[PDB]
Amino acid sequence: KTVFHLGVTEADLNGATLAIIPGDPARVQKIAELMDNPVFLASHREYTVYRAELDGQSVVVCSTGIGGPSTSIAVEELAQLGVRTFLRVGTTGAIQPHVNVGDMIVTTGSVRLDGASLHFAPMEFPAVPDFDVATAMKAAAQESGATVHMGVTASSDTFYPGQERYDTFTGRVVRRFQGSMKEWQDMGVLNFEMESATLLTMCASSGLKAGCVAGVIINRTQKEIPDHATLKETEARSIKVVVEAARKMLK
Amino acid sequence: KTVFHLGVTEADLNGATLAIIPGDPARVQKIAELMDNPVFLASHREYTVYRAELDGQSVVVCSTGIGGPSTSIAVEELAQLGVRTFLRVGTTGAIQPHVNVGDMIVTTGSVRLDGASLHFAPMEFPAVPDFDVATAMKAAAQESGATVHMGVTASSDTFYPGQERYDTFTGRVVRRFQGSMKEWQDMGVLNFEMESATLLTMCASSGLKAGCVAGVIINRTQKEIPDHATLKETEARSIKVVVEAARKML
Repeated sequence: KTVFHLGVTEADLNGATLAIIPGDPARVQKIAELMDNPVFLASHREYTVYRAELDGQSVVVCSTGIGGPSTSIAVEELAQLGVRTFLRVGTTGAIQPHVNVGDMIVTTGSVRLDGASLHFAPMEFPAVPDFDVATAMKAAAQESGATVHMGVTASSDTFYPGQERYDTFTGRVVRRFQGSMKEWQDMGVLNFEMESATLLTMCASSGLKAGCVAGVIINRTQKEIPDHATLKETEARSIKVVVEAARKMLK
Repeated sequence: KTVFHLGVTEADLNGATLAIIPGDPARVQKIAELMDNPVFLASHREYTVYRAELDGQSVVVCSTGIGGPSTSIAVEELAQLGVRTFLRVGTTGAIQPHVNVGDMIVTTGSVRLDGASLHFAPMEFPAVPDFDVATAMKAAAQESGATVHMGVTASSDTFYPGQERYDTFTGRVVRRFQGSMKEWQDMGVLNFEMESATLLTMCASSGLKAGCVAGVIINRTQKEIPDHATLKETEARSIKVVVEAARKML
């Protein structure tokens, strides 16, 4: 009926069983407006919640905030309200030279460099998406005309040392993460982000269907600064694609 | 100069080397207004940033969002802009029956049930506050008239299974956390929250001073529910305390 953080009721969702979950609350309205009859439901913390209609079916759009902990609350409370399918959308940097700005990445599995995933399953468990959601996201991404990469994402509880960034206050990275970016590159890992391991582990171990798609807005290996136009296009394409993937999931 | 998430420059901080860091962006203005000349600087995602003046010195107030990952970004970027002291304030539940709603908890150490702390130090490293900050928080808390508890806090990357909550969609708690609340209770742990292990480990291993103070708004072992008035009073007291603790640090 009611939940602790999101500030919405089951009735507010109008029967929605699918949610699109961007990280940034400011993206929620933009995603909702790509669909029919978008309606603002609530805003509390990093959780801005909208409802809309896609081919006549109710869909929820709910922001997650940054990182696994924030995400885990949103996913749990949406599930309490009857949501069973979760589509993560965002933009990301790439760490493979062959991945270009404007390409899309659909995560087939996540390196669990997080903590919240361990609150749902031990480390041996794979942070893997639902096959139907990954399939729908691949299809929507390819149909957009983008170049699409299916592969592993490294999911870090930090933006800085866990992504082996040295341009920081201390300039230090803990032993665990020293040399780690080259390690992941050599293992074929496509990109870093900060929520997929928690999202995918939590869902795959809880009877929920989840997947992640993202537009590439920077490549860590390519200093060339992308153009504002290509970036705007990439942001817009990522949410168009996640909406099309949701359409493919509706039953 | 320029930071990636907070949307502020070093110049915006007007020389501040101390930040008060609540979790909820909505608390930021409320803290800032207890000080002189509060000014809104920026808002992006869960990061709302104000500057103010305390006894003639610039102070920053910056929300952190929920959880260690979100907190770690804020702390790092504030440190890039010259901030060296971080005072966490909030409200919390308690897991010890002797801790009452309205009491204050000052964290002396955190059980590291998070992941972000491990991005700064291996698990053997203690998630411990700066002694001066914890001392200032204790003093400010006592001076407010509150009953104060110094002790260990369990810092969880989740609100639900990591705090051994079963009233959930699956009703399941992973093996690691089954029985864990009783375990921490028997070890004298005062409360659960979701950011302190990351904050304290990050700061203690990076040459930054940090501490945490929180007003108790519910007790998990008690059936009594606090009215809306007691909650507001506890929230108001918690931020009054953190500003007075900041005064003591400056």
